[PDB]
Amino acid sequence: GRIYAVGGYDGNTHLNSVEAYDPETDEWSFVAPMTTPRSGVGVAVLNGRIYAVGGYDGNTHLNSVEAYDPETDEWSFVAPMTTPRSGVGVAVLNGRIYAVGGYDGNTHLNSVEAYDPETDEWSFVAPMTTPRSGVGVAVLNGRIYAVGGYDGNTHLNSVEAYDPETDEWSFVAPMTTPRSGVGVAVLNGRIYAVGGYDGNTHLNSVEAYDPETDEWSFVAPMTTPRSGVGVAVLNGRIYAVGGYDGNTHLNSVEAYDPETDEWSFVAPMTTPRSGVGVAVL
Repeated sequence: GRIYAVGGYDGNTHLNSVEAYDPETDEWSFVAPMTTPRSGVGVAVLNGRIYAVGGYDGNTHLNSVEAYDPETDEWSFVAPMTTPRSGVGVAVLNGRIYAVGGYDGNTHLNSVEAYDPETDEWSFVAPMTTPRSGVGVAVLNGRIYAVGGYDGNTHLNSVEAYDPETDEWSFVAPMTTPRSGVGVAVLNGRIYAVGGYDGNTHLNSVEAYDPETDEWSFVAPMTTPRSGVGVAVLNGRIYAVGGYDGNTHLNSVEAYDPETDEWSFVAPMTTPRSGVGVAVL
């Protein structure tokens, strides 16, 4: 019932600090920091633990992975991925964590690795067609969606969906606007693509995907443009956390109500964070 903002970049330093948001009180507080600073980190929740996957520590693109236990307020390393990835998208489906795309320091990646917490092992699955760093990933009705990103040459509006029964990626309908550094969340049967960068502009626009019609539509924009934004869903609202508006790394946080189609500000974090990972536990 809390939102965790993990790592990121405050405009001067890559962060290992972590803050947690309580909606009952509308306040952020620090929890235990990670061992390794990570911006462009992917964050997933599985079986009562938060996983911080990859990222960039200011000198190295990371293949290491840390797990947070809220009962002990402790981070521990688990098995590393084979390939280092910053700007990686992370999703959980059927008891596995998927690390999707990213950048390894030399190459934008279309490879995908899956983590089994019981064996503490990563293994490769089918790669996507298009390489994507700064990709947003979400899970809806048994599929993983890889949304937008940057392939090394172009900012992408294409979207691919992964079916674990067939181990295959397939394109679905593209967004209207290309977005890298996009935040993606699932709420009430729709995927929301929040913010990002289209190659010329940092975005405050938001598009919603309905898988029944295979169509994207614009919804209300946020007040502040945000690329490198973290997005999470809690108690029926979507939270857009931090990011970069084109001039400033942000500690502000906006919440979206789909019934009113409105964004409103909530309490800001203490530390500005772009390239931040966000998850709900």
